[PDB]
Amino acid sequence: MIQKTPQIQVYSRHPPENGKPNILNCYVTQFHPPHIEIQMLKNGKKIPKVEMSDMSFSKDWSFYILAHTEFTPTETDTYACRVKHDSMAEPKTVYWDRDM
Amino acid sequence: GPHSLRYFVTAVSRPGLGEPRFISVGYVDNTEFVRFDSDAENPRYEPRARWMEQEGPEYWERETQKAKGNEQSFRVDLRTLLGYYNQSKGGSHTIQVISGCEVGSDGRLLRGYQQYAYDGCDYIALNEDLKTWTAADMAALITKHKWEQAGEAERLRAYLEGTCVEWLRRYLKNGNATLLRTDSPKAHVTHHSRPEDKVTLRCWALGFYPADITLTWQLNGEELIQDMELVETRPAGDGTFQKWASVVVPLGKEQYYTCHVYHQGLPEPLTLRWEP
Amino acid sequence: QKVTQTQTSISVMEKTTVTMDCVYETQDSSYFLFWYKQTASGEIVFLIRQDSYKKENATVGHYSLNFQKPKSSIGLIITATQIEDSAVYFCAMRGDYGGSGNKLIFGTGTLLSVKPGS
Amino acid sequence: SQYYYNSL
Amino acid sequence: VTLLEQNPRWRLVPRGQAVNLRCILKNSQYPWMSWYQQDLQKQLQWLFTLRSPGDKEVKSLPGADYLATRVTDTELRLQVANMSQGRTLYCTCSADRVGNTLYFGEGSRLIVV
Repeated sequence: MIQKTPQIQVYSRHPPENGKPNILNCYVTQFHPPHIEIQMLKNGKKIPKVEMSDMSFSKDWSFYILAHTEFTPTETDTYACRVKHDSMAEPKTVYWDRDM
Repeated sequence: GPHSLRYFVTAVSRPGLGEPRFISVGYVDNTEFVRFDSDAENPRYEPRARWMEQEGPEYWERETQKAKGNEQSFRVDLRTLLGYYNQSKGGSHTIQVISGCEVGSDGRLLRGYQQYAYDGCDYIALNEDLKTWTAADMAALITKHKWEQAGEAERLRAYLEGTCVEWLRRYLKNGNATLLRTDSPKAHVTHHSRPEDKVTLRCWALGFYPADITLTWQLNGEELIQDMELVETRPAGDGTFQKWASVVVPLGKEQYYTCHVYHQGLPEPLTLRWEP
Repeated sequence: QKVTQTQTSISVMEKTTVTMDCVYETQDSSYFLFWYKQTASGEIVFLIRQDSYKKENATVGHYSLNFQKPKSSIGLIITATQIEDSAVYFCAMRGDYGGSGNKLIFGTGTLLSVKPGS
Repeated sequence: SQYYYNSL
Repeated sequence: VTLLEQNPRWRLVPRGQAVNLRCILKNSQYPWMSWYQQDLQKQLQWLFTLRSPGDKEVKSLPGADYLATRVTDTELRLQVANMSQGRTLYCTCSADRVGNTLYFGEGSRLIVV
């Protein structure tokens, strides 16, 4: 009967090579119900094209899904992952930290 | 060694927005190998792993019609619970199920099981003995008593000990080769600003599989148990995983700290230092 | 899915052992065999069931089954019959998967006639 | 092979 | 002391006249209801299984075109049309989806006159 808030984790597939193309992943887990809206920004943008893995759940009943969108890092390119879910009041968005 | 075949089932309702979404995912040794999503156009029981494509269309049609049938009973159960709990019909809800068996290298049954959950809370489970049930609230008791009165456990058991096992046997033969795949991690360390009399060293391990790995830092042989920053092993979105760990060491003292990586794929636990 | 009962009719004296045959067909690994009775009034009555995954023959009242999984046979055995047992015995198997459950497949039916003593 | 789930 | 209440108990009708049968569940523990046909040769055959209020379905066996609906949690209906030969319809209830515990009602003997 209880709702579980998401755990976001945005990171690159390969190490961020400025200028060179890469895949930006936004891993979301520990949530419930499974109704969730995931979107990836870009200096506040909203990259329309964003592939989303199928959803599954862990033995603790919570769901987890993987979203991504091919991109290219630049010194002044902002990236985030905005996530709306019934557990949180306002969409907790987390920015991509090349170092993490 | 030991193996297991499991099925993770979800049935989630979308009030006055269509029928409930039904999904049944199949796993062998924690590896998804089959799937069925009702929200797919013309739903089919798709093979998730290559080594599964070697099954006849007869199997695929059988399992597809099985799911469709289950999707139906589930559509009913959702409404039944709705009434056990006296919940408005307008709200959405979820039923999840985990069913399967885990067999030992000897081919013998180590543990069979079946658990239900309603909205993320355990509903009813089949006990160790494969004979009795355990209800987790007034509602589950009803299902419990009915299933007692109907021999459900006996039927279910029969499935866990036999059908479920044999099929685990068959799937493994056609795909053990693949299930053995292993990718050793590649590790490098990074130095970070961290303004002050200190600095952060991050030990990265990337492109490894399975997801099982352990990363640890040491100071002149002794191990670090405090202020270690770790991140849940994450999927690289390409079949492999990655994970890191960091510590803020006093500047200059960089060399005195070493990172360690243990992974079943590696021929031996590699050791990192960070090289300027 | 061809459950068949070859006997059109069986007439035997009361207090006698009578065995009504039933051969069946199913691909399912697990399944259920049944035996029902219908009387002149026209009402069906459940008699006994068999569970495919139980190596031993089921038993209820004076009814008994000769379950022989390897020979897909599951006859009914009525012991110490009487003037009330006289009815039409149907043999049924629950089996197909999904659109079944409550979908039993019944046999052609066999009319038992228990002849009294006087 | 999937299990034929019954009713809650 | 009986689970289902089937009506009408019998019916005499001229070939072709449509007939409406009704079945009433008098016990909430057997919500799984179904229709069975028994032809003049005493052969039983399954027709429908409707569990949820709203479920409608049609089928056509030789001799009769049917149409059953699970109107409410306690009322299951059936509509026999274009009947050419006699047949008696049985309403059945069962505890759950699996079945294995289905009880037959008294029937609706339909006779072609």
